[PDB]
Amino acid sequence: PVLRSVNSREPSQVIFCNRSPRVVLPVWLNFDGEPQPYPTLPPGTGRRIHSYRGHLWLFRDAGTHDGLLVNQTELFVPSLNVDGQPIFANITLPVYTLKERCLQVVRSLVKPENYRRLDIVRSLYEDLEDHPNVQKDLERLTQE
Amino acid sequence: MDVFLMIRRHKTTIFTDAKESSTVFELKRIVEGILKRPPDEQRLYKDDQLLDDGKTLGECGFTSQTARPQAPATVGLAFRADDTFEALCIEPFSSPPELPDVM
Amino acid sequence: MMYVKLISSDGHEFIVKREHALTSGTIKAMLSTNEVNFREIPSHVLSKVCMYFTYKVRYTNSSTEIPEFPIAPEIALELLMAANFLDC
Amino acid sequence: EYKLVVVGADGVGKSALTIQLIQNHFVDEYDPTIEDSYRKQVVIDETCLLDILDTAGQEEYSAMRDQYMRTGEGFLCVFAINFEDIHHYREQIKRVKDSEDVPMVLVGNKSDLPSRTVDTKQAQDLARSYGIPFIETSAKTRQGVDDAFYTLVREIRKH
Ligand SMILES: Nc1nc2c(ncn2[C@@H]2O[C@H](COP(=O)(O)OP(=O)(O)O)[C@@H](O)[C@H]2O)c(=O)[nH]1
Ligand SMILES: [Mg+2]
Repeated sequence: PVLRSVNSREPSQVIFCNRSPRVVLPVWLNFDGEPQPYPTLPPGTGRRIHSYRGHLWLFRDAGTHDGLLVNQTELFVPSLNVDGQPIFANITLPVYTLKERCLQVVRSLVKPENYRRLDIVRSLYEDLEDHPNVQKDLERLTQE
Repeated sequence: MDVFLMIRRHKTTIFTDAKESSTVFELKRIVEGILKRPPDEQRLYKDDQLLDDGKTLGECGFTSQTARPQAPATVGLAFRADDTFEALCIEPFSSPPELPDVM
Repeated sequence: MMYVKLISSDGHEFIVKREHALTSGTIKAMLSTNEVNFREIPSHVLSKVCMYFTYKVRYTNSSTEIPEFPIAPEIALELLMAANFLDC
Repeated sequence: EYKLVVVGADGVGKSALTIQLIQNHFVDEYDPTIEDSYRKQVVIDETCLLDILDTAGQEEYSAMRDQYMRTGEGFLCVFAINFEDIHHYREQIKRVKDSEDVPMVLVGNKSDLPSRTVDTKQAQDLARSYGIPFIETSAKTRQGVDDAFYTLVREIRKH
């Protein structure tokens, strides 16, 4: 797997700072590349987690699994810790396409079984039902 | 600091940005560039209150919190014809249908 | 500044910067022209659409935090359809 | 019933504290490799079964060991009063239990040994940062051994 954590076993102190209005689920891509869920962060909170060098982390909205950004990019790899200073990871909302933002809003207001009752074109129902998936985003990221 | 504006008259809406520290006159000079009218012919209003040219946009009430890109703040515009300033008139936007019950 | 003029189904007229309006693929195709007329997009949606065009551009390539784009429930479906049509 | 797990490093004496609480005899050179759980009906403040789970064995971050540790609702973090691996242990308990406020109690055992390489104020300052009580204990002197397991039970009740 291209996207995985390096088993360095070298401790690297990191700061996870939720600068998004959403509850953030940090996801850690393990040595086999499989996404692992880690404790959620409420909006505005910061926590000094203890990770390792070469580790590979991504961050999503904890309830909808919408994608979130970290330091202006999609993934985060703790860098060589210098003189003890923590590496900072700023979790932020991306500029989502207007269509995706609308799909996020509709998804919250409408239970999944009533998507087809909405007065929208059928192409939009397929979009509504195409929920955010960490694994699907991973394949795109490996390609890039 | 930058404020974000919907300058509005009749059925015409200008989206533009301006520094909070610019002045109402500088903003009329910008509407001039768009709507081709002199500041002497233009009246800028916040709500129903007329805005003096000298006051800065922040003094009028347009601030970062009040005027945002996602939710801009509205400046009314009245044009002068034949030395008579027109009543401030802003024609409303359409209204969405009632929320579907599934929503 | 280069602007373009976007017209809603009910005849409302929106002056936005060209670069902002180029956030829509559909609009970019029609301009490739300083006026576009939409006969199926009402004013309350095409004004809300116009705020997304300012939100993007301002917050695209932003190193710091980004505010959430607010969408009221009543306009959500219409905004979805208009975005789907506009590819933004 | 209260489920207490005794986490800690090598030679720190985790088995000795649980044998002192249950068997009431001090064990010299108890097997570091062997891992056993013991059940005991005790009266605290309430007649309850405080079942200990002395930990032992090599580092394993498998799904299986994680789930075994996740089952315990109270953790006794033990260190010799004669290094700072404790934060590792505490951070891992926090991961499997998925909580910042897991009922836990810092315990500095071997507190009869005259050589102390750890300041007592330093541990209780660490315990204060964590938000958990620190109970000094000596399994050889049979001092504070009951308190640590009992204050963990009260922390579990508070939760
Ligand atoms: N002097 C003294 N020795 C202790 C005390 N607690 C444990 N030990 C010794 O430390 C060693 C640690 O053995 P064990 O309990 O198996 O350690 P574990 O692997 O951390 O469980 C044992 O030989 C005990 O005799 C104590 O309070 N005082
Ligand atoms: Mg043991």
